[PDB]
Amino acid sequence: ETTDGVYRVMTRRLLGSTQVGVGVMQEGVFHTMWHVTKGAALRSGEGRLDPYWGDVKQDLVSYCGPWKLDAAWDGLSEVQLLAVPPGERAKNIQTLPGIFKTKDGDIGAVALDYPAGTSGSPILDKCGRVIGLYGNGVVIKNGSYVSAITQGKRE
Amino acid sequence: DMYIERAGDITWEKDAEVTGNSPRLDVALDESGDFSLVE
Ligand SMILES: Cc1cnccc1NC(=O)c1cccn(C[C@@H]2CCNC2)c1=O
Repeated sequence: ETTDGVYRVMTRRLLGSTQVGVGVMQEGVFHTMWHVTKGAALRSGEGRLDPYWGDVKQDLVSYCGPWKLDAAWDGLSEVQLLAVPPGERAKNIQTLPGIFKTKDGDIGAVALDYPAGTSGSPILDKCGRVIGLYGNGVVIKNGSYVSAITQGKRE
Repeated sequence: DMYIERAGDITWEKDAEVTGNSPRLDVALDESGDFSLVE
């Protein structure tokens, strides 16, 4: 299966079938977070997806081709997290992102909390374009989770 | 062994559940890709 869209990343290694993450298929390339697969090969029906590009520091990985997602948060408008939670249906949640101020620049951030197996779920602009992936972030002073809007570079 | 299963289309949906705040946080990113809070 190589149709565009959001996918669940699953494993049969632990008890039953467990969802370890989510990813985006776009232009024949599968995009997910590095911590979801650890760079391992993926199965799609009877087919096989091999890793193509990855970076532990960016926490991103692409399969079958180079990173295709290049849309960026405009720094002003609300966005949607297309959350794909484990054992639950794909659900769109709208929010206005905060900011992660780093020594290397500002990055958009979404203040939404979901099970760990939700890592890799895409964040979208008003035209449906993927501006980044959910699942890499921090826990703030109140116990709540805040994720970066993690985007790769299209070469 | 890992596998993928399709979960839906990527579309913007009008009238979606609006939630979550917008915090401005000072963060650091280490060589291992882990974010942390700087205070
Ligand atoms: C995604 C999520 C959503 N909602 C709540 C919690 C989480 N996640 C974590 O608390 C978490 C704990 C350990 C490790 N990683 C991944 C590493 C972070 C850098 N890459 C590896 C996590 O995301």
